Amino acid sequence: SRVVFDPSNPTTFSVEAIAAYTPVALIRLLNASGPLQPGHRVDIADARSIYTVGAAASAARARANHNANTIRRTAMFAETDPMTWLRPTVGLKRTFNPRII
Amino acid sequence: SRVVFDPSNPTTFSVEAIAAYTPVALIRLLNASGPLQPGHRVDIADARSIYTVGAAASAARARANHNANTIRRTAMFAETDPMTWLRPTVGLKRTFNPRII
Amino acid sequence: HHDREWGILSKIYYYIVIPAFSRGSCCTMGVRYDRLYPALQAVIVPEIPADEEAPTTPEDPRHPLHAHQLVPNSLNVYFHNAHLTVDGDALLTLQE
Repeated sequence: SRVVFDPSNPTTFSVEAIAAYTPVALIRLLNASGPLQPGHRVDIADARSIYTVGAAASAARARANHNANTIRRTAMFAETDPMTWLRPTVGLKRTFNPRII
Repeated sequence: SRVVFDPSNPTTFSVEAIAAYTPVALIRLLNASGPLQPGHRVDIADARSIYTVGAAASAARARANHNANTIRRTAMFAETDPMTWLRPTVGLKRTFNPRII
Repeated sequence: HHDREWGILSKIYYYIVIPAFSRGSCCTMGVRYDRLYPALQAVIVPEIPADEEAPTTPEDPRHPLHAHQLVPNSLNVYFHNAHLTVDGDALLTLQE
């Protein structure tokens, strides 16, 4: 379901499963305003937070799906050197190709 | 002889036997140390020195094993003998990709 | 061997424009050899078969340390950060 009239049920699993193209098209066709009266949409901050967390979840799912052909991400710094008295550990600066080939 | 609690057993015995990459990864993944009271945690300089000696020995052994294309070596200084009335072969040192040997 | 001419030349080279250009940046530097020795002491490299050509740039997919055996570690990330023509024969000379 991709109807803003009753978005109580299609909030997380519906967004994670289907792509963001349909909600993007719905938002584009519905300008920059939406009816906050129908459904469980109190004010606009809650709706904005729901939309942002749904977009973040969809992006994370897409990244996880596409990670099969890519390499796992790494942090800018290591912060994994408990042996400070023995020797320090330098950071990581990824400059190689993110793709396999 | 691979207990991370005491930094004296995995110093050279577990490093010079095989490639040091696996012990290094195990040490990195097994934190640094635990209870330092029941053990020989004093005088860490000797432990560091013996660990570095073992690492150097393992690296030298690996280099000798992998140096199948470079076994003949000579000196660089000339006129080391009274019988230097002729000019020997000049050639070149190990400053090229291994193609012939 | 001959004289203090080497020291005289060194002091002349270090006392012409170097203090003027480093008035605000000259300071003593410490030596943490006891702490930095184990970081570079452990150096390993897979065997490279002969009758081949050594890679020029460290970006080809055929590099043994880039295809599937990179791993973070400490020496590996250090080499990734400062791998300016340090592999191959340079790595062999460093190991020697």
